[PDB]
Amino acid sequence: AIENIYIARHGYRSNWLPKGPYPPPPTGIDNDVPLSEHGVEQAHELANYISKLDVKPEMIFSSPFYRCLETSKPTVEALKIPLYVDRGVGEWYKPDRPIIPEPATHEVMSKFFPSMISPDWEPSIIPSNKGETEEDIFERCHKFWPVFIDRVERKFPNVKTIMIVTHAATKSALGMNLLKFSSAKEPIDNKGTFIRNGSCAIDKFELPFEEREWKLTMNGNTSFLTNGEEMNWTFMNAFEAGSDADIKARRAAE
Repeated sequence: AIENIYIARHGYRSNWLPKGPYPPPPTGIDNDVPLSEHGVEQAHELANYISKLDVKPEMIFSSPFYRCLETSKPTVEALKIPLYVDRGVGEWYKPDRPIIPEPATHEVMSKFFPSMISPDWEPSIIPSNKGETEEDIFERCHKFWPVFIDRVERKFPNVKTIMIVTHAATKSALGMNLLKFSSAKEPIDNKGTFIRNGSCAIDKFELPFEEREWKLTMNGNTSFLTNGEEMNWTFMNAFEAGSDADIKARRAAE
């Protein structure tokens, strides 16, 4: 039944501000930062773009992290579709990270997005609370797809098109798994073309799941954003995406 899958990254994070002021994570959870004002604007531009599509998403599955729910919100409001949280598309944290964050529960997070998140959706898979090597997150996403698609197609037989709102690392690991590559540290062709993971960038893939084949018809589209592509990242980068280290490197050199 599923034949269209969009995958977008959350918008501009508040810890990307050159000098702040930096808000605390609303949930108190480490790394659970909100969008900056600019990120919210991106999120609205994403919604407007999606609302003009011929084939719109019929449901959203978002990471449990605040920034993804916040990026999802304006699209949910534009399209009035259901949104579920699946921890299986949550953020990537390396094993040696000092803190390995664990996202808020439905009860906590819903206080922040009242009535936006449909309950009764268990995790398709739970990212290790001890972190993941590059290899680990890739395998996590590989295991994710069959469990996820089976649950969706079974519970929602008539849904053809869905959207996932997630993080740069999870987005490209997910996409490269759909395309059946053995890792995310490699191009998808001969030109050395990588999946593009700008903030609020959005991929589209077009069609027994495991046997199915997909084509990437949209690669990290950001043409609908006023300021285009910002903070692109791949697994070839050394830092966690959107981390303070990642952004410091960029500004030091620009």
